[PDB]
Amino acid sequence: MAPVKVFGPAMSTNVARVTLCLEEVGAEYEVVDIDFKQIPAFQDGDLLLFESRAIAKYVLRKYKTDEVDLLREGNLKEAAMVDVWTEVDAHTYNPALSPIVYECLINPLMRGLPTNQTVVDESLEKLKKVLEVYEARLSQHKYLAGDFVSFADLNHFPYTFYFMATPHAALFDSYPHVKAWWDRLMARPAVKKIAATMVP
Amino acid sequence: MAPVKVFGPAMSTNVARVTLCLEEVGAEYEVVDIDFKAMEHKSPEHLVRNPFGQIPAFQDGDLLLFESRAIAKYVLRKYKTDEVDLLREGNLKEAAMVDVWTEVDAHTYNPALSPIVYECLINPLMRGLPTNQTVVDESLEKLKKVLEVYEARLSQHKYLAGDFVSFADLNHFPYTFYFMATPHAALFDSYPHVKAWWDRLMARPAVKKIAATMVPPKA
Amino acid sequence: APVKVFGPAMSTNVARVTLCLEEVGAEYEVVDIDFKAFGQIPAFQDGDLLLFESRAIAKYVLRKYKTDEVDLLREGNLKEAAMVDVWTEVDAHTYNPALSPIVYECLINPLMRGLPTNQTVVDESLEKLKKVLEVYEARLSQHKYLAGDFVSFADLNHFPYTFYFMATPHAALFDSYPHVKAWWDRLMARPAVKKIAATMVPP
Ligand code: NA
Ligand code: NA
Repeated sequence: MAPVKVFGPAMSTNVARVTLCLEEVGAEYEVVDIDFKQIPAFQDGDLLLFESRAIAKYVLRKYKTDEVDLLREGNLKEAAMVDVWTEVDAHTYNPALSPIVYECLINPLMRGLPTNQTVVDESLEKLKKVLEVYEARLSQHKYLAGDFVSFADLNHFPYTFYFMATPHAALFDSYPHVKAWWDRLMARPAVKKIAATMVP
Repeated sequence: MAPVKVFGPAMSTNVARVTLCLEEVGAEYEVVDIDFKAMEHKSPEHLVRNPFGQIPAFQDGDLLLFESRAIAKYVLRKYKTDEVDLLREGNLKEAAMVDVWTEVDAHTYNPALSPIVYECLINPLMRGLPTNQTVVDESLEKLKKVLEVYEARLSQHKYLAGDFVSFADLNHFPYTFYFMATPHAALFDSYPHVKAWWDRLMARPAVKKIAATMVPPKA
Repeated sequence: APVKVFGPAMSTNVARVTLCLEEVGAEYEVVDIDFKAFGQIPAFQDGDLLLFESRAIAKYVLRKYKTDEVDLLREGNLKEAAMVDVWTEVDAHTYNPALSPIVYECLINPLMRGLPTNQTVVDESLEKLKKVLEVYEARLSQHKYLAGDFVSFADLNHFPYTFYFMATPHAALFDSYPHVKAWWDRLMARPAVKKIAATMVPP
């Protein structure tokens, strides 16, 4: 009984990370669009949580099944692969890619101001070195942590999806194994539901 | 001849297919510039009458048509005479060659050439997107193979269906014209019987007339 | 002097050609041979003349054997011929691109090529096919056949690939579209269609 509730700009990457996870576990949830003064807020009965990645993990743990276990916290080695590539997103991939989408989308559209090209070109060069590594990893496996989708892959969706709305979306075609992995994600039923809540 | 009406943007390849056919049969017509696709919301009449959103729309008195190839053929049939018979439906053998090379355009040539037009022109102009060069290279390699067959065919005949211009050749003009406006025009130089055929088509008065109409707007 | 069709009889492009020959009551013989050992799949020989490409051949057949009882192209009636033409184009560029990859994924790849069914291609094609069938449902509630109140080349073109779609796990999708199923059963009750359907079951 009782769905959970996610309070936040229902197009933010922060909310998306959480909603994507809820969909993958089949949790009934409600999104209440609100902008505030940790971007997403989360209520489960009396319990109230903030912060994207912490709420995602709470969700994946709470609705974890033998069949849908996206953290693999019971298999040490699989959980280490989930964890390392979640860290790669947070400290290597996203810092190179998220400025591209903040400059090319949110700076003109939302927080109206011109697109800074020095930062975009620098982020593109760093992203290119990131994707080189991704290209090798995803030649060995279909997903980041191995041959099973996981939190690590899901963590990549929200910002990449907006990157795929910049004039640079085609950069991934220069890396056919990453492209295919991206395409593998975009076809998951749960991803396209969340993808439909986005696009400025 | 109560002038027939074509509805769509004249820059569009599907509009150009139809107006080239009208020009070649000498028919009176006018082109009403309007982009129904850009209109997300429609009347119940439109969606019942054109549920697939075929382009252009064509009006001949009380008759309403969509889909450029069907319209083009309607126009070639309606205004056909002994001196301009672009379908040859009288000659079973000639009609078969018109049909054959119309299909090659539809399923072999246009699929290889048209992505280059979108990547190199329609995208970095009317949508702002840069040119996906991975798409361009794959398409050029596909197109080179196609053009080897056309090269051979047009060394035996001046036109695709034989030794007479037909619907088959007219079908190739709209996308190829845009292709020839890109830096990739140079590719035809390696297929001298294809280039000579292209030049023969570009020299036709009806084609020069429709080519003039394929310029982007202004304001 | 019967005409000759060269290709595998189970092929969709052979079936397109032989359905037309059946409907026009022409005498012909099929010569099984896989000529790829453009490469248009059926080869067709009418004594002096030799054609390729199944749609050009089908129209040649319908043209040559044209009678008043059997006029499957309606070229003497500009308006009827335009409806034949539009719905032949919908097949070629809208209907067949949505439906044929299901036939290939569920049927051709496992059985002939020896490759399992890619469910991602199937699901994506199913989503496309559903939107197409919505429009066909609307069209076939207004008319018994795609071009109007008469069977035409346009209906004949849909037979080969749809026949194979009906052998996939997704055949039942057509029940969700009652006017289309009603149209499909009308085609399946035609005698010429019954004959060609029997030729499309290889060992
Ligand atoms: Na066609
Ligand atoms: Na097509």
